[PDB]
Amino acid sequence: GVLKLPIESIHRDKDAPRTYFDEEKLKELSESIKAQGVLQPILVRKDGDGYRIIAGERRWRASQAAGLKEVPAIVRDVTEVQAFELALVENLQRADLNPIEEAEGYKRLVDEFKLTQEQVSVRVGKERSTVANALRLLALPTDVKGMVADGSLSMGHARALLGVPRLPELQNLAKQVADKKLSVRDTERLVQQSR
Amino acid sequence: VLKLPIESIHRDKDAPRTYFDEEKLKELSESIKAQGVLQPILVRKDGDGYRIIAGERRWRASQAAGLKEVPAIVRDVTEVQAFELALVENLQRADLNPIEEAEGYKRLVDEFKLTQEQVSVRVGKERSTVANALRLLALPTDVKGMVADGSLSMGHARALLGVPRLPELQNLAKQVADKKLSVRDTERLVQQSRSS
Ligand SMILES: Nc1ccn([C@@H]2O[C@H](COP(=O)(O)OP(=O)(O)OP(=O)(O)S)[C@@H](O)[C@H]2O)c(=O)n1
Ligand SMILES: Nc1ccn([C@@H]2O[C@H](COP(=O)(O)OP(=O)(O)OP(=O)(O)S)[C@@H](O)[C@H]2O)c(=O)n1
Ligand SMILES: [Mg+2]
Ligand SMILES: [Mg+2]
Repeated sequence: GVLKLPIESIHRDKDAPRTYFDEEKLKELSESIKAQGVLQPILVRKDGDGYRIIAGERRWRASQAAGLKEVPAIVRDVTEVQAFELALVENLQRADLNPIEEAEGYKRLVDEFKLTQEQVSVRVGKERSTVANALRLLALPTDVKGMVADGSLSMGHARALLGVPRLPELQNLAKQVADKKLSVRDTERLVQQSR
Repeated sequence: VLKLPIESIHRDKDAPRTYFDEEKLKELSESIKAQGVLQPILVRKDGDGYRIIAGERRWRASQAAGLKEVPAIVRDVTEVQAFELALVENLQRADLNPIEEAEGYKRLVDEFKLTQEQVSVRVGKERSTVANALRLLALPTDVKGMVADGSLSMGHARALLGVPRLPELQNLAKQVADKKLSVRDTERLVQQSRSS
């Protein structure tokens, strides 16, 4: 079952599959926990006199940084090998929102739920500039946004194409760009050449 | 540990995700066949059942895996609160890099004495994904760091694995990055190195 465990009763798996912990992203996670709490319980197993993390070390670290004293958890009675299988599955079996889906999510918070970009930043735990730049993508033509969504155009390519004044030109330059895997720098030059 | 009947759960028609990759859903389903659902889905009471807040892929993949029930957490929230939760669940995550992933498969094989096929079944990943990831670990240390930080794609790395001698491979890898060579250009340049 999902119970609240004292944060100090939980310790990390020194053999966790993640070895790099990005500081900035851990801070984004902690800000989201200040706003929303921990949405998904961490997985632990009894270990020593407390619990060893199976999956959820970032949540545990970020909860500490947010000043929480307890964390939602599920206690699993599993072997070492199955605990490691679970650690891998938890991280590997996921699909992120694409950039347009993310942007449209912020847009709904702004339009339907009447939040400012700053308020969105606080509720979701993202830098306001991340929210602002995501929303700017939605001004792209439908076909261009589709290319950002399926990854054929990076957010950097899309940002450069936002400079084109004419929507037909934008569409024309985007076709040339993504077709040739043309570089962001070369895309910026093309936009200049167009205007 | 709350399990809800899978038929009592329905999707949020306004969910943030519109695109559902079928290959990735199949992998998710294979992982559920082996491990169950690790992460309870978040739901809210709706009609006579429940509306998903976060967990539509888990719910669809559980159906495909033949489960009759899914672990769930019932949240009593407003619509704006439910939508914020849906966004945060997806946006506040950090993936393992490709070398961290490959080293995980390696530990299952070397330390826990699994076969590659067993790794595939237990983690829900295609046979070839596991094999290709493990092959990355033969790369030199500096080239492995390029894969880890995204400078070299796994497709580039795979072609570079054809280079027989390590000094040539490291030289070629820098050219790939310096010159932003496609995978297919990288293959060309590897093939020539093989001719000598
Ligand atoms: N307020 C929040 C924001 C995010 N999350 C969930 O937190 C997990 C993060 O996923 P990850 O970045 O992989 O970190 P994690 O903890 O699993 O460490 P670890 O063992 O891999 S090193 C994902 O499920 C997110 O929906 C949450 O519950 N509450
Ligand atoms: N056997 C497994 C394999 C994966 N997972 C977790 O399943 C979530 C998938 O994450 P996502 O790909 O975003 O799919 P999801 O369901 O949330 O739909 P949704 O509302 O975004 S559209 C992540 O936490 C994974 O650790 C699990 O619990 N059991
Ligand atoms: Mg994780
Ligand atoms: Mg999700």
